[PDB]
Amino acid sequence: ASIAQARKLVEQLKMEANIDRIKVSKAAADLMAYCEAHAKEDPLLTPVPASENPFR
Amino acid sequence: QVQLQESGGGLVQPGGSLRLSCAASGFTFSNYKMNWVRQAPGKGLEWVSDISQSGASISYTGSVKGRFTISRDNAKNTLYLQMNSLKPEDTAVYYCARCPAPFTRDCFDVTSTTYAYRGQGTQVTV
Amino acid sequence: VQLVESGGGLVQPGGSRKLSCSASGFAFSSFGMHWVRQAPEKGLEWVAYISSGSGTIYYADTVKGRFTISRDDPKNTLFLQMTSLRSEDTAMYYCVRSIYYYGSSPFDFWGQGTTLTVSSDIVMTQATSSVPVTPGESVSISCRSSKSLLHSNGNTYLYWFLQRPGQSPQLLIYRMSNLASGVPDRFSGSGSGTAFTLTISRLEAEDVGVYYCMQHLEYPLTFGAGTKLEL
Amino acid sequence: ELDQLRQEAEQLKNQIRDARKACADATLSQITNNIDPVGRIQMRTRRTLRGHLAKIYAMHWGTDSRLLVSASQDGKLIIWDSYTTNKVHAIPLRSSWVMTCAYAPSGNYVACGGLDNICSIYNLKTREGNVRVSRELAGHTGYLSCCRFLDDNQIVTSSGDTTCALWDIETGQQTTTFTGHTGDVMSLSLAPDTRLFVSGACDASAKLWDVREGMCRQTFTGHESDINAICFFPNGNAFATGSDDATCRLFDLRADQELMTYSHDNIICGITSVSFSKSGRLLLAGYDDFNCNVWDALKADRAGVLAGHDNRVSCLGVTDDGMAVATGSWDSFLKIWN
Amino acid sequence: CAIYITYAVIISVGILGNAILIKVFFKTKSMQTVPNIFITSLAFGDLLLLLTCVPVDATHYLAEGWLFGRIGCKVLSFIRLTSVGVSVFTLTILSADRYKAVVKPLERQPSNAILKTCVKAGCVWIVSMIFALPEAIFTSYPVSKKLLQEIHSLLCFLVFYIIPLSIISVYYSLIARTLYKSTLNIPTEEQSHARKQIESRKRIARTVLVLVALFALCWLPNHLLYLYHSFTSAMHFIFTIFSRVLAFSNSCVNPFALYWLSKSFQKHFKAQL
Amino acid sequence: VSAEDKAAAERSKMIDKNLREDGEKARRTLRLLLLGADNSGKSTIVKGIFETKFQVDKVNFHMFDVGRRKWIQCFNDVTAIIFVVDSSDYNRLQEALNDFKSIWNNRWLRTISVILFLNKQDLLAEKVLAGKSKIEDYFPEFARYTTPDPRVTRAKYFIRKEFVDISTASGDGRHICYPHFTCAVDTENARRIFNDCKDIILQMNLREYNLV
Ligand SMILES: C=CC(C)(C)[C@H](OC(=O)c1ccco1)c1cc(OC)c2c(NO)ccc(N=O)c2c1OC
Repeated sequence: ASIAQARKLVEQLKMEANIDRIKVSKAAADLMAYCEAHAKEDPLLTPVPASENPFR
Repeated sequence: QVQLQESGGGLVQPGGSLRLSCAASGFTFSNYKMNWVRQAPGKGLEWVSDISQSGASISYTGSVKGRFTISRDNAKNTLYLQMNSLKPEDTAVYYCARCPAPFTRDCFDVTSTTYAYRGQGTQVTV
Repeated sequence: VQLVESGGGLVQPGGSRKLSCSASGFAFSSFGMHWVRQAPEKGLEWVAYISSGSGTIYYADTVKGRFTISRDDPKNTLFLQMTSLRSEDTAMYYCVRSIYYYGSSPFDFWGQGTTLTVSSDIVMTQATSSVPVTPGESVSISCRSSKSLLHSNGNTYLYWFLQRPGQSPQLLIYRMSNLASGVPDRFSGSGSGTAFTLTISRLEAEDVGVYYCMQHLEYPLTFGAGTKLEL
Repeated sequence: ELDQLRQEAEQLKNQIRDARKACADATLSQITNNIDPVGRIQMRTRRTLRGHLAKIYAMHWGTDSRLLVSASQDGKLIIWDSYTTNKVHAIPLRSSWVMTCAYAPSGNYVACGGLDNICSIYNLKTREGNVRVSRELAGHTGYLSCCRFLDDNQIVTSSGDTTCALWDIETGQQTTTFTGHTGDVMSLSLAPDTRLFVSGACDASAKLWDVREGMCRQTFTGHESDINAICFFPNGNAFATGSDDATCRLFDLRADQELMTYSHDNIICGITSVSFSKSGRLLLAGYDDFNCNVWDALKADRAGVLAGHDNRVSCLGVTDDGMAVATGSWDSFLKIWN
Repeated sequence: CAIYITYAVIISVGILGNAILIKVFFKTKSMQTVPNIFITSLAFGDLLLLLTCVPVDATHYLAEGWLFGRIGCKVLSFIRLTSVGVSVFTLTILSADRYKAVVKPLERQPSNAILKTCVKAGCVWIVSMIFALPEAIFTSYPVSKKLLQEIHSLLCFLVFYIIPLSIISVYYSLIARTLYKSTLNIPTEEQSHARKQIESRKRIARTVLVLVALFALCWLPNHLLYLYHSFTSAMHFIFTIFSRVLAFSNSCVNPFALYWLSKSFQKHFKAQL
Repeated sequence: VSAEDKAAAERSKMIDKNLREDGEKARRTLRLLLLGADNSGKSTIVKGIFETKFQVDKVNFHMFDVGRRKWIQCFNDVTAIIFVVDSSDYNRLQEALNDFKSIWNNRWLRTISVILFLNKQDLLAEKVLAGKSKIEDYFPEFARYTTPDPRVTRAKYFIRKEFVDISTASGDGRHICYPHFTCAVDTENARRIFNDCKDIILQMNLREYNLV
């Protein structure tokens, strides 16, 4: 029946509710930090000279 | 989160009238074509009526043609189904079903067993 | 995989002899097949090559115009027709399979070999020819090339083969540093463009034999004289 | 009672929503308001990979960043040497309804699946010089929409029976099954540590699973329709989803909520594929309007368009060192962009 | 000089039609595939024919003997003849290709045959140049032309009006019969999908027969005049100019047929212009 | 390029040639999607995936019966969709009409013609002759419907006209529906499919040749 499904949904929601969450500002700052730290080694973000391009 | 809560059902004598409301949240109501789906006791899902994005194109199943009126209010994100002269065979649970994708006219899987964008449903009995 | 060659034996000078090799245990149609000689008390020598589907055929400068290489894909058979055999074609003829795509390992499997008895290009100098050694002692086998084997695409086409006493050659290292499948991790390859070194960190009783170096940069494939490690 | 269970479920949903609202201080746009704009991003087709005679549903890059495998509805898997456009391998398929393909991190195996409900593992490194099917993984009750190799012996598949599974290719048995989606799971993405993965389904939600344990850790909602694409941020602390409401969204695992929305007013077609750049600064999305857009993931401002396909763009990938973008499409062509 | 207005109008209409056709080819992505290759080859041939026919009117009209050099008036005649040949031959090949498309529809082929059709168009151009090679002398054959002129006239009339007209007529008659017989297989009743196909296919067949008749009636007078001159004023000059006008009138017809038939081409023309 | 690169390119060219021959062989077959329903008898029309092959007039046909918004997109390049409807049962007729409308109006099936097989006409004739079940109860418009045994003829024409109205309400000629009447004993369904597919391909050629 659907009673078991409802119980499983309630248990999953309860398991999901009691977890630790950081502030969204911290997550945004971390994404910014990763993007600025790895920007140099991104060929698509900063195109490489044609000498080192393997798809000339 | 896409949610559709149905209200307005109840018990009414044959030949009576009802009005069903479907308050929608979690999606932009205007771009979607809404439907009305009912499940008779002991039967599968049946498509009853639908209304397009603006309300220009409106269709009904032949069984309820001329007795039920569908309408939507894109300002209040509410879907309606006016009921007139209820019949003994009209008793069922009425689901408010949303089209799977926006800006589209076709609506696959609306009457499926486990459609994801359908409401919990309200019980209309006579 | 299994390559068996037949058709060798005594041949009168100026005569004709046909060598046939039967391939069993692999997709013979997808492999290009080579022929390699080895005169008695001498190193190996590439003879001919037929591509997959017989599209491309090459011969050594010392056999071209007399030897003819052909394959029978439905029968999984490789032939070598020899006409006007003279008194320096006496050798043991090896059939070699080699498939070419990105990352492949050419010259991976070598045939058993059949013996025949009668009566400009890159030179690969292997310098030393015999080096005594004891088991458990690391050995380095050096190599040299007239022309740089490194290509503009970054592949250094040097191949390392080991011929154990009384056995066919076995591929040890492909394209200079790549270690062939089924080869112990002891073997290693190095060298930039002309001076190559073969490293064996630990020497076992099974590592004795003659080690050969081959260039695959240009189609006149050439071998070294060979270094002999003995106990 | 069913009513009491529903009330408890909706109370828990409200509690989770309130916790998410409390955890939100400032949007990602406010934080990245002073960031210098990425500027116009122009990519030109370096290579055009021809040879498929039907629409391409999937592609996957090799870890060497040079070899890629592509799946097409003409029942062929082709492995391309993208540097020289040389067809390394052409693999005939038992079923021509393949809708996913994968390349093992070691490069020894490829996988595929589709309407046959089976994932087939193919051995590329055989002593016979031929590509043969190694294992056939049966057990899914719906079409396979994605598959990703964990190692040479472990693979994760997402199917159309609203389940994701982890397989043991040595014995061909479902080691663990991931359940909870109420719609067809359309794609999955593995974390860099390969301990968690995220799957997007047709219920307009994505879930984060624990491979070792086998239960959903977090559920992310916010999309208005079916989710077709998903991919992890390079650091593994975020992911981006592509759905049928003509929108891409970025979610953060630690914040457990939405971060940014990648939508434009004159885009009404759904997204079929999503992938990040090497640094995560650029987000590339394939659309049904035959085009691919490049999004400044930090600012949600479109950076470029990868126009050049004349049909629906179905697959889209970026090499492991970020040197190229390969987009296959329904016109049976693959293109390498730089 | 009341006839020069018609000459200028016809030349302008043909030039603009071929220009808009080639611009639609080279600008619109949708209208660029294997069938359009022969259409645009024909458009190029038509442009060459019109632009090599206008100089004759410009020079040899009134008290102007020759303007260009002898090499000029030897290259211009060669280009005119090769344009005529390529236009007529591409008409014949287009007729054949359309016949294959319509009467034998299940025998699909064009998926990567762009190179094959390109090399076929190139071969058509080359064979037109070869057939225009006998005109590498000078008016061609000034004197001592009673047998060579006669045989040249006979072979030219045959190759440029009998064989191509026969092929285009037979293929287009077969197309018409096939389309008329296929009209019945359409679901007929239950309109808005069936009657539309019936009307479209009958229109295509009618346009096809009209195309054959227009080609024949347009190209007959010029060959008739050439044959008469090879066998052996006021009224003759008018007849000559009318004959040449009719001969190049069919050129304007080539883009107009595709404009009339395909609604996509109609919309492309209305957008580009 | 090097010797190994030359041999790799030669192998790639061999792969290209084999792919070209495979595509040439596979392009001569016509793929059809069977999209009926339970009680429609779609299996008994032509005498995971239930693939059935038949050939008439030296033309090969491949029919695919999958056993929906997402996996229906794989079948956008099929020659036609074969939709089978059980015309005897009026209860499920509206569900069949809704299914036909959904297939017709789909974004990825908007260029595919549909060969509609209104199956079980004999049972429909028996039902209308019996008179126990009235089409007017399920479809009110049949009461005020007159055709352009007459009762069976008007019942068949009304049933077909419902589907035709659905099909012609949209499309603008990009695809058309080919209605047919089947009794589940008729052996000419393969011929009907072949003729309709030939007409579909003829119209496709006319479109792609700038003739329509
Ligand atoms: C198709 C071939 C014809 C003969 C009709 C051909 O006509 C046209 O191609 C044409 C195109 C547009 C209008 O007409 C043509 C060819 C000729 O050369 C071989 C000459 C010629 N030789 O130097 C001298 C005088 C000609 N008299 O005008 C002349 C000529 O016209 C009759």
